Amino acid sequence: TTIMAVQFDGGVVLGADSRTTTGSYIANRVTDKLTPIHDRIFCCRSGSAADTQAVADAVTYQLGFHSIELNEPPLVHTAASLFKEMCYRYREDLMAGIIIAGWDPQEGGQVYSVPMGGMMVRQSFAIGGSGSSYIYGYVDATYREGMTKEECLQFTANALALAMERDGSSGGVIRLAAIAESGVERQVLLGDQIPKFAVATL
Amino acid sequence: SIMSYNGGAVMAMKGKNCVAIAADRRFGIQAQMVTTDFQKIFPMGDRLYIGLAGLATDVQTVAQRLKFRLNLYELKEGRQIKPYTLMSMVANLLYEKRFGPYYTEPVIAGLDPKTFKPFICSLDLIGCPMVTDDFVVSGTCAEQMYGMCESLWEPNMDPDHLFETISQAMLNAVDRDAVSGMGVIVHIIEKDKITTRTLKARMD
Amino acid sequence: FDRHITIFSPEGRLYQVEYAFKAINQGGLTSVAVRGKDCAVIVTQKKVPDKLLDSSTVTHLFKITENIGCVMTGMTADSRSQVQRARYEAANWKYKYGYEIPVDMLCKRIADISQVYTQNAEMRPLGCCMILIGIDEEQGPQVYKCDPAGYYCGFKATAAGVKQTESTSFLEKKVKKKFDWTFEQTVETAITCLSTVLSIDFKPSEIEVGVVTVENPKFRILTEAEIDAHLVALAER
Amino acid sequence: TQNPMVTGTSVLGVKFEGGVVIAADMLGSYGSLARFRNISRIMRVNNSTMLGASGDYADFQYLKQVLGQMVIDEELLGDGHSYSPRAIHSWLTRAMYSRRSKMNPLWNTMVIGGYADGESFLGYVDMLGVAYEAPSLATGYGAYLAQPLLREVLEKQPVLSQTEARDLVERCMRVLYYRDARSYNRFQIATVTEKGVEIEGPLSTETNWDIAHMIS
Amino acid sequence: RFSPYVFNGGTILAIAGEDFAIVASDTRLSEGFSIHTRDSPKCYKLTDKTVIGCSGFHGDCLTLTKIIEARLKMYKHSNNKAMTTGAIAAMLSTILYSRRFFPYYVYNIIGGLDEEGKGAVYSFDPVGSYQRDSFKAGGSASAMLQPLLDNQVGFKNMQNVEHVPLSLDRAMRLVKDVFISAAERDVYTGDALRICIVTKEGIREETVSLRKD
Amino acid sequence: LVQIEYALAAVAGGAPSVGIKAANGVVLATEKKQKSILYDERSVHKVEPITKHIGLVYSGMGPDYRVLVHRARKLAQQYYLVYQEPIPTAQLVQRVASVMQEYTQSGGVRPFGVSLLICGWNEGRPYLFQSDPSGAYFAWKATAMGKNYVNGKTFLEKRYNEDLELEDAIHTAILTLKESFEGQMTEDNIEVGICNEAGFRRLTPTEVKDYLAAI
Amino acid sequence: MSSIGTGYDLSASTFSPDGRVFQVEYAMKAVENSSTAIGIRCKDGVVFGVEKLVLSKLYEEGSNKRLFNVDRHVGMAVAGLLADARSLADIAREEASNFRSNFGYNIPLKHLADRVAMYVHAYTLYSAVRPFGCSFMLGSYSVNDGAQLYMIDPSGVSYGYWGCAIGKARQAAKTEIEKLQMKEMTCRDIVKEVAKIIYIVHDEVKDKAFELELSWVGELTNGRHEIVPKDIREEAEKYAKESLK
Repeated sequence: TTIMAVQFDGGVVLGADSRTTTGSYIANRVTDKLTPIHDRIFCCRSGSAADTQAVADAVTYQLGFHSIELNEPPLVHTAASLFKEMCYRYREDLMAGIIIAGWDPQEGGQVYSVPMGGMMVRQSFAIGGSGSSYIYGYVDATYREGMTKEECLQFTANALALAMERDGSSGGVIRLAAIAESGVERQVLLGDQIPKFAVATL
Repeated sequence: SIMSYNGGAVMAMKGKNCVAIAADRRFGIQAQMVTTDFQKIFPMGDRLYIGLAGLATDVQTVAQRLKFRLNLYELKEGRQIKPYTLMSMVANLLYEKRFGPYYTEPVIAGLDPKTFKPFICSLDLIGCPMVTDDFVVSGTCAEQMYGMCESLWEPNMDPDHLFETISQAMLNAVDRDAVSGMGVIVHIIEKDKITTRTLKARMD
Repeated sequence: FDRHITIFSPEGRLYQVEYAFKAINQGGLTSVAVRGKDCAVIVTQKKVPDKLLDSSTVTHLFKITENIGCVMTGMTADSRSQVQRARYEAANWKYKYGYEIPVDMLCKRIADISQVYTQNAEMRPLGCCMILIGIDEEQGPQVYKCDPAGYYCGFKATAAGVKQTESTSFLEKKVKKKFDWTFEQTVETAITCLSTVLSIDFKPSEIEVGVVTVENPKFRILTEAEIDAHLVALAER
Repeated sequence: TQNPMVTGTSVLGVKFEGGVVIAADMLGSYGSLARFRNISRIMRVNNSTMLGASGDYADFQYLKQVLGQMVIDEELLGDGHSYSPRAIHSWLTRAMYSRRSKMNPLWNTMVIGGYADGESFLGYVDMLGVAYEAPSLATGYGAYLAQPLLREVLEKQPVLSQTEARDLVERCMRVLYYRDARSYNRFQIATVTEKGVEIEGPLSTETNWDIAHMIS
Repeated sequence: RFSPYVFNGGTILAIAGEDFAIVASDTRLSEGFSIHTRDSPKCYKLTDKTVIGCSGFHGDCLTLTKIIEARLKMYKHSNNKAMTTGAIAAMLSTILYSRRFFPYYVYNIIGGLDEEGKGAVYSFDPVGSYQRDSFKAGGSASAMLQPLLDNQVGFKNMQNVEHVPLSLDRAMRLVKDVFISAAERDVYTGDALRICIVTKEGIREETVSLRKD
Repeated sequence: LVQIEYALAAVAGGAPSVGIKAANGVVLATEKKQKSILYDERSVHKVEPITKHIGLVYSGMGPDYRVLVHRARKLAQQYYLVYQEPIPTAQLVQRVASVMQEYTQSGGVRPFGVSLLICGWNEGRPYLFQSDPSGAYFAWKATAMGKNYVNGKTFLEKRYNEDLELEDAIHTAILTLKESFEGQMTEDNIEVGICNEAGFRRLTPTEVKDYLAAI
Repeated sequence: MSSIGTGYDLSASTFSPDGRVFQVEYAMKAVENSSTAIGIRCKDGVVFGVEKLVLSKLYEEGSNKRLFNVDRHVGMAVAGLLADARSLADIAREEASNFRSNFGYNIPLKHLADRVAMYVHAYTLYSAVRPFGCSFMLGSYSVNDGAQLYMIDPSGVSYGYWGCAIGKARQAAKTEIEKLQMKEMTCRDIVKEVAKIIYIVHDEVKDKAFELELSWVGELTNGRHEIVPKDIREEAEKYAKESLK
């Protein structure tokens, strides 16, 4: 599992792998870990799959009901706060690391981390999962202030390719999603579309 | 193990238009034999018996609460219970205690009260029904009973060959288990009669 | 006390349930829903009596989900409460059952809630009318209306409010004559019906139109320029 | 919280003549991983109370939520009554002891600094409910590595100026950067005086590494 | 696993007299090998005749003194009089035993005056067993102080000694001596000695410097 | 109670429902007139399945009716959880009439203004039952409900015989409604459900139309 | 006029034969026996004004505050019955608190007003409770949504208002707010106008002493609802005294 979301100017780019492991058996190799919470707010699910699907469905419920009452698009910080309240209230029953990323008219493109324990913090880029550990140095070296949409898609694709390469829990295809005002563009990177890197042979 | 605390060995075998249910007769607390006439097959109708092996207190508790629920059913409904419906009743009763479970594994042997078709089934301790057409066994000598029944069961037996088959199965099966035995009682259930025999078994 | 609470009269009637329909007429406002071939509109009037009031907040057209809308007629706080309950039941259907609630199932649910008001004596019937529109995935446009009695039905067209009976007579002469359909005619039929029985020759700041179409099932609340685009097209013929 | 996840390290605090100054580095670590590097571990409670916290940062965000809503709900009345720093300290002692007694602690260790009625307040509360007040506080490894420097200065000179206390806090943060492996070279310094609570930051330490060449 | 207790050190001491009760304690709050503060007295004025000494886990000590103060006010509301020393003793026995199964890790010594004007010392275990003593040391160095108090206040293991009643000045000398001797050898004991003297005139309260290690 | 007789007054004001127990099945025809042409008659149903083998119909008050449709279906499936056997029709009528009796004993509520015609097929044998708002239930050969049920109950008593087939019982259940229809019924303004050995089903209006053409 | 004795007007759980709930109407008639609170939203804020009657010279000159801070960005001007109005102040205050605790930001006006109008409505259909005898204005400002002014009556209906008036002289106050270009004025002109409109509709020969209470929220308070400075208040007092002449 490696999940990733990067804020840019105008919206956010989200990314995830597709590998779900039962121990060291790949139970699902095309997992959609990018969950549409509302129309322009997605989450990235890492951790226990039952926990993340339960909390994502419950925040989807509460957030859609909130948006119909308020007759407005919801805030990304509102969905992130609902994940925070659910993941902190049941932090001893849940093993769920969430990255909330989306766009809203009030505050632009936003990325929030809700890791295990249930805290919430806004970030420019967030990484999570068991494979994000292998790309902390890469994303610290590579993230530049003010990248564009295509540059953030390429940055997310490269970092997820690296994490899939080193983690055994990570693998599969790269599922990208870029959320802006015009809507959500999603894409799947598979095979040669996943950025290859050379193994230092000889 | 909680099941092997008292011993217990019940099987039910299907014949042509007849079923046979048979149980051992030892009540023992662990190694010590206490009585040799413990009831492990209770009547649940005219042509419908349940046999219970396992922990003897849960044999009694499950049989008494099943007789409770069954008498209320057969008075509220105005019919004798179908043996499949009895199986579902026992399965509900055992699955209500899913995390606090009755340490007994029933076998049900009977004829349909309207069709006289032979029914056998057996359940686990939390109520998974398991209908077969040849034999069901349950108890601390399960594998001995599987060997004897898988060898000796042949289809379409009259109640005499059914008696001989379930009798040799029970006797030679419980004579290779320590905490079972001390007698075997055998109920042959036909359309027109119930035959009940106790066997010359080893008493050690 | 046989006419104060919801218990039966000696001829089998519920008088508080009868008086809730009188309470619907207290609002002074008439709503009309008609249904087309691939569309279903709701039109109510938007009488704003106080001129230093924010007219963008006076509305009887309510979004229930993205695909289901709603016109309310009757006691206004009762209407907002029944709207909040419909929004709850829609979201909870989507949560528990994994798909968007049908219009008949939501209207049946709200009528099932209203029956409880008609049967327990400690609370009154909730004196207002809900008309739900929305596009069914298999049946097309659906127009459903639940009353304070707990009845609901599906409607080729319907009306709710003060001039309900004359609007019903108008639409009943209308739908046995033509099979009214198309996007334009169905707004025409629901604007003409309201206009004929109110007899006041609309300007677009005075009514409000809510639509669903099969081509885009999102419940839309019409812009005042779009009610102009229907009223000018209707007012020269 | 039976198991803390993203923790914050030492929070300092010292009274000076005219207020209290507290500091906390801006790092929340998951185990050893310096994962969250720009998080503020110092709360402004109200005009006269500030609060820095160690331990689990989700629990501190909970206490920020609850205590900030208490400050809001108090200021809605407009009745001229404010929560004192001692009142925030006592409420928080009751909260941490009450969570302790249910065997569900808030995994925090908190420094409540304050200044009301011309009197400085500095208060320690940890996850068991052990509360006290002192002229200098230090949680985590600050109780080992910073509280010596703090208490030796407060032994020689009981009454510090704001500049002396600020320099002493910076100096202890430099020590904690050298010797504490969960610390970080980016910290906020919060001050409460008569002028209210000001939170300054991010501040860095001046590193010295001359002993790295003294190995031969 | 979460541990709901910590031993914060601290030694307390009360001595009864003919017309006085002296309750004393060190002021060091400790944890492990650290010192939280050096000014945290463990004696608490409850009424104008009663001082409680609390040592052990300091969170329970704080909570328990706040409960005792609230129960004093509830008593004075429902009964229109302040509590006696024996009534606070019996009440605290009930308070401590109500928490039998998740105890207050607190060593309580109540020292004060009874209703005939004489000094009264009550010594409690963490679950509320008490008795009235002539003197009692509790807490961190109780096993150190209590033999010397058995020697000098109790007049035990002495032959041909005169059994004079203990005056206030000599009992103050004994309190200061025993806490110097405990500050030497107990590492949790030190930094000051707060001494509360309960007399007929009220409660006066003194402090004496001890070692800082 | 007086509210039980006043609840029966709301039943006798309701639309006619007729149910006839044939030899190989049970019909349940009702009156379903729309008040105007504006109402989609396809939408709401009066004949209603409870199980795959039990259906029912009513006279009186429809919203009261749906409350017991929902609770008959719950009692039926909680029987099926316990026994894994479809519920007997008579057992289900005991359960439902116990529910319908509960709202007469408790104060602060009124009785149901609805009377149910529960049909069924279990153990190769049809059943016709009527549950009254009191909570009392009666087994029937044939009966009427609603508006002029008395005249229907003596129209049925003249045309009922025991060696009657299900198709002929559909024919004489349409006639019992037609004795009180007031204005030319069609396949869109009545509603018939039948039990037989194949289970309960509500007849499609194309299938009601041919039965009406046979009359 | 004429009384009714059949008893349709004794519980809120009962309709009349012409379809009215008279207990709600009698609660709304309790509001029009109370002094006038006005509320005007402008280009950059909402301004509240209450003629708080002083029916003993012994009170503390600021007792019985009919202006409320229900959240730090929302304020509440009440008319009608004070004890019911303080109950609803606590309800609106708790509802704002619970919204922030659950969703993480300030409660929107139009959502606070709806969630409190639902409480007021839920006390209008039971026999065990009575309707509230207070109507009240909620007024907020923030940056994203602008000025927001809703009023909630005893019936439970909440509408948006550019100006609003609740109380016994509400109608002539609607008149003199209707003589005013509130959509273009700033908050500091609306306070002068609020003070003079309160001083016009105050009949001194029936109720003879009062204290004018003002509260604003807007750009000039950074979207915080406050009482407003005594200097600005007494300038509005002097403009209202001189304006009346």
